[PDB]
Amino acid sequence: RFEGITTLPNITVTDYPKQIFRVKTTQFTWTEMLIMVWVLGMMWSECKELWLEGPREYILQLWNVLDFGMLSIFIAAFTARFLAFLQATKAQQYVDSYVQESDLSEVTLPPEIQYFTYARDKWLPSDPQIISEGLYAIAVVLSFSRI
Amino acid sequence: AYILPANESFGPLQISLGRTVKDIFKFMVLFIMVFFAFMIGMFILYSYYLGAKVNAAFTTVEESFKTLFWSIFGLSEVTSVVLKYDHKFIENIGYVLYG
Ligand SMILES: CC(C)CCC[C@@H](C)[C@H]1CC[C@H]2[C@@H]3CC=C4C[C@@H](OC(=O)CCC(=O)O)CC[C@]4(C)[C@H]3CC[C@]12C
Repeated sequence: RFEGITTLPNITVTDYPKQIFRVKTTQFTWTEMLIMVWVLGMMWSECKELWLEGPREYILQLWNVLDFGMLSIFIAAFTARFLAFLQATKAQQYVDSYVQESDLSEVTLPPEIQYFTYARDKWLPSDPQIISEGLYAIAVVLSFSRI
Repeated sequence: AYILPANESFGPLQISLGRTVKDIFKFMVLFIMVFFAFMIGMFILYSYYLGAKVNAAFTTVEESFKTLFWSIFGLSEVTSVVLKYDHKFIENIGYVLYG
């Protein structure tokens, strides 16, 4: 995406027709899982030092508070992404299980389930993936401060 | 610069110029670090709204660099952050990060 996204936010592109677009959008790539286990390790180290020094002395240093907040925000972004992906894979399971057709676009689906076929523009303002993107941007901006 | 030091009026000026440049190079390095931080952050934030913004400010890497750099001299408008859609959370985070 360094030179810009290829498809417009209005268009939905999927690898195979039976799959739900949100499964394609919210799936974890390999580098993202590397970042995830990385954040888990950093959080383990920080919680170990918290348990050792104790919360009272741990909170005194403001930079340690900043680091704790950054790690928790990364965790929150990935949790919202995973909730979006759980709804995605559940709608995908419904579509693959109950309806039969060649292409999904021609089919009419139950509305609560059909919502997961919409493109970027139609998305509800409180979608968990939107929260994920925002918190992830904030977390990157804050993580660059560890220099 | 090869000619000015001969002038008693302009010599000391140019000497102080060399001095302050040598000094502020370090703060320029630190500002490069923080600027790259914010650039990558806002780029990752806004990259998906290529055709859903007022202008194309934070859509790509180079254009995000241009916008954020020109923001140093106040030559960048604040409408670059606004979105066309109703994703209020993303544009609020954009306001916060830019400020
Ligand atoms: C006004 C426009 C049309 C011309 C502007 C030219 C300046 C940008 C440059 C070109 C020639 C330069 C001058 C050429 C010779 C000298 C003499 C030099 O030495 C002295 O001050 C006299 C005592 C000594 O030489 O030891 C000091 C720099 C100065 C004024 C230079 C200063 C910078 C100058 C004026």
